[PDB]
Amino acid sequence: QLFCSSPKAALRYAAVRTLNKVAMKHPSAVTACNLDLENLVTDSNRSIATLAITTLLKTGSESSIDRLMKQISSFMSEISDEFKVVVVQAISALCQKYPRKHAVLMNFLFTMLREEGGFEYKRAIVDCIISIIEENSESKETGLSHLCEFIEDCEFTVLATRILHLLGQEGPKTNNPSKYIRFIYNRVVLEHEEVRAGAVSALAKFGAQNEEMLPSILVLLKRCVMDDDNEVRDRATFYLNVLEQKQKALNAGYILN
Amino acid sequence: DPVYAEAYVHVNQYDIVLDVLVVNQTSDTLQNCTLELATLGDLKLVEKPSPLTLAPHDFANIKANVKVASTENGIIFGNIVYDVSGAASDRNCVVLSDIHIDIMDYIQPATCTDAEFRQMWAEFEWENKVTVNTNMTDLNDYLQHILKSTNMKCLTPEKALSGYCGFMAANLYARSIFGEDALANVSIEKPVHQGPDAAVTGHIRIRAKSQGMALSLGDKINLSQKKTSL
Amino acid sequence: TGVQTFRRDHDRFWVLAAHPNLNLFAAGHDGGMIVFKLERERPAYAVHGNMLHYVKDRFLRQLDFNSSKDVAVMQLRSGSKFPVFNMSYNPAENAVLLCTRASNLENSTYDLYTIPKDADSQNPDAPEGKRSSGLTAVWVARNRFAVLDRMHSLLIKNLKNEITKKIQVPNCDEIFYAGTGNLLLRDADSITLFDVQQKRTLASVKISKVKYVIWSADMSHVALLAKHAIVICNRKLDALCNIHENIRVKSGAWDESGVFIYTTSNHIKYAVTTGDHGII
Amino acid sequence: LYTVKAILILDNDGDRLFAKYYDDTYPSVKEQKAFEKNIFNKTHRTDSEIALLEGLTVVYKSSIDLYFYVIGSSYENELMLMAVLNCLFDSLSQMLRKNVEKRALLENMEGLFLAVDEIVDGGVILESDPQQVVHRVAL
Repeated sequence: QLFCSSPKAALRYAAVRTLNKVAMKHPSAVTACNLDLENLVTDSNRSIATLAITTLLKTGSESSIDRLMKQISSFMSEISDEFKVVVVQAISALCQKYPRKHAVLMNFLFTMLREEGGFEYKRAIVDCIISIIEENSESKETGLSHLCEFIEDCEFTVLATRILHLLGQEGPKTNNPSKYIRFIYNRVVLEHEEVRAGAVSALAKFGAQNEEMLPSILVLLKRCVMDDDNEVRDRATFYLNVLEQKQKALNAGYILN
Repeated sequence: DPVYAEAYVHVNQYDIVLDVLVVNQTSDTLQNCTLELATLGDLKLVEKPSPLTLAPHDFANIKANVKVASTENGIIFGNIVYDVSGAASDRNCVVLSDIHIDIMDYIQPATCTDAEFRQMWAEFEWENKVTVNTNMTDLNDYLQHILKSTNMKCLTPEKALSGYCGFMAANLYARSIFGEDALANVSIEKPVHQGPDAAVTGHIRIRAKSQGMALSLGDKINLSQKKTSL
Repeated sequence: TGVQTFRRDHDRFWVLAAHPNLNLFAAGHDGGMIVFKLERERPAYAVHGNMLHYVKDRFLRQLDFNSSKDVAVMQLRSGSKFPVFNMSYNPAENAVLLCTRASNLENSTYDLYTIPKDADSQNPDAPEGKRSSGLTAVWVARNRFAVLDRMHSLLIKNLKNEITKKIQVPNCDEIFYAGTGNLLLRDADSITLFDVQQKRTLASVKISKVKYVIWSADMSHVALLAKHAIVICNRKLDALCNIHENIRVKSGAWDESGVFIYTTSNHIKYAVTTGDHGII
Repeated sequence: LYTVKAILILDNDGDRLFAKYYDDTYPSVKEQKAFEKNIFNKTHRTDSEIALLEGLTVVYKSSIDLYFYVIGSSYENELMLMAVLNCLFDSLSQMLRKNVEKRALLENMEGLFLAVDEIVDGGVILESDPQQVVHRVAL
């Protein structure tokens, strides 16, 4: 291991990923730190960069060291053998070991993710979001809180599409209504007939279910918030008109499915 | 010292004017030191009552007009060192840097077409935000208070309802005395029994060209936001 | 003797200096230079008739009254001088209790001194002079229990008297190992009230300190210090008003319980009385 | 082992002046270029100690004038694999008395060609050392 441990066989990287599998046994694990530390340290050799992500991963890590690394990464990731790709792979692994779970990490990560950024996070996001859903994460209030905020000022319409769709289903099973509303309004706030539109669509699963306060008000709201701009007008009118057209209880049932 | 000089600033209409009491409760028009002029920011200090006696047991009003539209000095937030000198019946004096020079006031409200606005909102110097969350009031009275305090604009309502909740995001715009336009969208919960608002957890998104003033503005407003022991 | 070597670059220098103002201290080099500033940010006190006692953050005495430009109070009640862990009035217009050799040790010395005449260590014979060993001595709430450290950890000190030097291991209760607080706050973020042993809280109130609680002279001031901010209470938590300023340096004063003096430039002001506010 | 997807000697203008898809199952001269593009553009004369693309081994090299590509699968160890790649530079160098150049390339292709078939033939590397060759060849 040691012998290889500097690109004798730049081969060594692959192995840790699976070929020579690692998920350890407890004292055994402690022993592993040094080797990973060499790669982690070296930061070079395409073969090295990859190695850093697998070794570290497989063996796992303490919180603390991560911290040091976050800075290291800050420079590193952009190109440092074209770190970004290895990293996205690494990242895909990150989303998996913590896909909205160790949410504190998820958030730390989140802050960092957005932050270290470039832009290249977005790609990652496609995975990350997916991970969070896989868990069906429960520190959403927070998780969501970070997402919501950051995304707002972390942009990209495209992300929104995906997330929207998901969110679209979820609504009042996870409550926190005022906040969630609070968000929702914001999401719409943005221009784009299109951006605006999603908040209403997500809402249908939601509305229908209602939450810790919603049905009365649910009825009140569509009224309170209303829009022209023709086809944007139309969207308000139509949803309404559609609304207009079925007993809203029935309405909800057919449409939702 | 007998000579006690007390002074504060009065800014009376553009003009930041210096109230000075030099009271020379001195035992004589004690000799006085020295003072120096300077370019300032979009202001320049510009007057000194000439004499340098510290007339006995005597009280005096020393006025400094400042010139309020010129003298660029880019020492932001002011806080620039200033001198009153020890140069005559005086061994020392006060050298001071100012503090007390803040924004909330400066900017005036200013206005926009909403579509264009949105487009713009996004478009602007994104780079600053601060959060609203926490107070002592509803954002009716609270909002009004803040508004008046900064002398700045919220551009437009949609009736959705700043009342039943609202679940309203308020867009604010202002233009200042040396002309920066600053844009906000703050999106906010809003007071109402067991519905929502006695905090916010609304985010104040601040755009002003330099982040440094801009964020600082978000702060400044943050100071503004509430009402407590300065 | 060579204490220690300190390394921080510059393999090339020719000057060192300590101020003859003594303000600051600095070291000069080829590659460049550094200035460092000293403070025992915030530092200990005692009151005796119409006189203030200080223990320097930086700077010597200034332990009451003045005469020309600035005067560090040099008296037989040496305040800002010694190697302080803690200083507390042992009320008398004639007594103080003082820990010296400060710091972390197993334990330090405290030599408690008489205002009539302090000493290197005052008399163990005298009970306004006593010294013994002990690391720190600290106030705690519901006012007569005290903490003494006389092990490098939690001794409780409790006496009716505040000419007090009492030793009490009972109330051993770590879960916070020897550190700093003064109505108990190993950054409790609360002032927590107790007796002389207990393994069950009487109670804690959530409020906070400069890491000192200010008593109106002796040991009963509901006027509170907070590190930045200070709060005015009457005795115990009654938040009367709460002070804040934002200069991370100075002070404001109470005459007794909550008499609010504030300093205001070249003007010195009473923040408030009866329904009044004034520049004296 | 019927393992060469192609071995290409590419210019570093993304051009290819040699390609043999020893083995192939994807096509298009275009797609070949495209495929080429993503990776080449990306590696851009830069190479890596190792590179894996597609779970597949990419051993590629650069010269001082030319870019060497071999595509294979990460499913067959570097050391050998490289050895062939090594063999490619070296013999050409010695024999010719000169290694690859753009110039060299331009004057005549053939020798490369001659060599290539000998060394490798499809997805099976028949050989990877010069000497045998050196005697064997006499052109």
